[PDB]
Amino acid sequence: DGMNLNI
Amino acid sequence: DGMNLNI
Amino acid sequence: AIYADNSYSIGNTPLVRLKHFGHNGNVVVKIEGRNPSYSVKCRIGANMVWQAEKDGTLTKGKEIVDATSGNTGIALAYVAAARGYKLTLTMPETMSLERKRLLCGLGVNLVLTEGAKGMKGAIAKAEEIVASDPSRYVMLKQFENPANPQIHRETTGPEIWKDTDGKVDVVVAGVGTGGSITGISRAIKLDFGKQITSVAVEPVESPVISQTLAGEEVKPGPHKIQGIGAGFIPKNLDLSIIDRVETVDSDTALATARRLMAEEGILAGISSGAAVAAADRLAKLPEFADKLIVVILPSASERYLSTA
Amino acid sequence: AIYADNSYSIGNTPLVRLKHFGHNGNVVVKIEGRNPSYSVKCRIGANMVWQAEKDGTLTKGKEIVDATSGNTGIALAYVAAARGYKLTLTMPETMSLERKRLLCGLGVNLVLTEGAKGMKGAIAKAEEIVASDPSRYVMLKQFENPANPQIHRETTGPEIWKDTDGKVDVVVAGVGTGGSITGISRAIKLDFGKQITSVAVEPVESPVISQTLAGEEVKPGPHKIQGIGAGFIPKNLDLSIIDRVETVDSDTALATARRLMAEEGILAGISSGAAVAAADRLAKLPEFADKLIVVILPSASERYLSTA
Ligand SMILES: [Cl-]
Ligand SMILES: [Cl-]
Repeated sequence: DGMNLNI
Repeated sequence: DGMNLNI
Repeated sequence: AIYADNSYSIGNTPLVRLKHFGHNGNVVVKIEGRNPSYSVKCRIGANMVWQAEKDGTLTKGKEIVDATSGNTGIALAYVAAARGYKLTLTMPETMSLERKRLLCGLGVNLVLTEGAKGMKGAIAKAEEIVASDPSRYVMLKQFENPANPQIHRETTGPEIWKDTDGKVDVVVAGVGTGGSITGISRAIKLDFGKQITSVAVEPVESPVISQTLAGEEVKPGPHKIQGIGAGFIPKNLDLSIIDRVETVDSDTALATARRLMAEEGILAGISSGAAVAAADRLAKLPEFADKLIVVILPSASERYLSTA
Repeated sequence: AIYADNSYSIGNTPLVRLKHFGHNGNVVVKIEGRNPSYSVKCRIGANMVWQAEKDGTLTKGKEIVDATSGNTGIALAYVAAARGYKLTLTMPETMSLERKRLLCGLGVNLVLTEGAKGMKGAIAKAEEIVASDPSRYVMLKQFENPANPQIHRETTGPEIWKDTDGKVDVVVAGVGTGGSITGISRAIKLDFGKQITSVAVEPVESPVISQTLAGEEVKPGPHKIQGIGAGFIPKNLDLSIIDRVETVDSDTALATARRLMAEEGILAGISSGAAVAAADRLAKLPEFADKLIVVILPSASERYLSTA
């Protein structure tokens, strides 16, 4: 659920 | 009070 | 090839050929979003500040006024910050928090006006601080300032000439101040000497230019084509270099902007949709079949609400 | 000098010298907002699509997948629309209406995932449609795709070399995929042969690169520097060409972005504030006194919420 993975 | 004057 | 500040970085914006508009690719767009501040107004924004400096109506100690919280407000704000001037912008209290925060993010001394008043609650207000110290405040007036079309004549227009190898036949542009079509038109017809066709675009809802040209009664009205359709003849629109006037409604403009995004991959503002729609109309006339038509896309989506 | 579509219009983005940062103007920024789609990811977005075509893993009839609804999601969306491909983007249902409407404005077939799930509720989802027809869907994977740094090596890096007349000493860039610093670094050190200093930037909060390099335990954490700090070593970050690693916290990043707008007149995103802050730190070391430092500003404000 990695938020800062949505680059 | 011309709205479309705010360009 | 490094710029001394963000103001010097204006222009050299790209020409893209449209695929789902015009005929055999005759409709080419100029992308004015590719500027600092992200609007066509970056150009004038720089040069009206440059000019007032050059002729010495602007100096360290003078602070700038206007009531535009549109693209010219953002243009001036960026340039003021780049170049050490503090800016005050008039603007009714009726405005959006996000422009109120875009500008307060840019260091504008925003001067909330009146939601009983609009752009008179603004225009007249700005003047009053211009009044309360006319050696302090200085107001640039994009609608009548020659440094407005001058920049277009010296950058926007030539870039088109050069990109197209002097092939451009037609130029299509929506009118707010008129500076784009005026400067562009003077560059190409006067400095280069090619007899192209200059098309101003205006809303069908507020079609004051056509009405003037036809010797009819001037009758402005509301529309949604933000950035154009002021409701009068700007002193910056040179009616003389204007060959043609096309009208466009808000829905079509609005739909043409959605199409640009979704079909062309081009992040067009609402005015950009207006200008394309009118270029397409010409583009599909056998009379402009073999003619290279260049369209100004003044602004980028994302600044917008064409997203219903 | 006309582009066949919006994808071909990437790059030649400008270099502006900073006035309230560094020392005697040694800190120069590259403005990546001046692209179609308005992010650094426009470049890779074009070329990953170009590449998959060139090697024939993409064709009329194949539809593209990924779960990035960040700058690479917008990049791919614009390119897909320009070039006739339909795009599906995975994305948890937790996302913002305005990106949900930016992308649905761009013609993305958005696939709302799970707010019990995040980027696993996405990453794993995209795969499943890739699974349910692996001759239909094709997924580009920006974190490991060579066409990612390749574009930087062939455009971003050379443009810097050329603009600076091979004067550039240092290059500073935040790391998401790593493709920028990797491509840029390979261009300048390998294709040109100048031994510059490559500084990766990462959040102090999630400092996985430094932790790796120091042979410590890798410990990712939350931050607000949107676009960087993935929480792992991307296969697109060539750890080999990386000379230095600077960490930056969310507040400073955030404050440096506000300063850029308000002091420099430069419409910086949050990642852009991170990269500057770290460049400034180096810039004020006598060891980098006489050194020209170039910083990547990946994105523009307005896409953002650095406006509290
Ligand atoms: Cl003249
Ligand atoms: Cl290599």
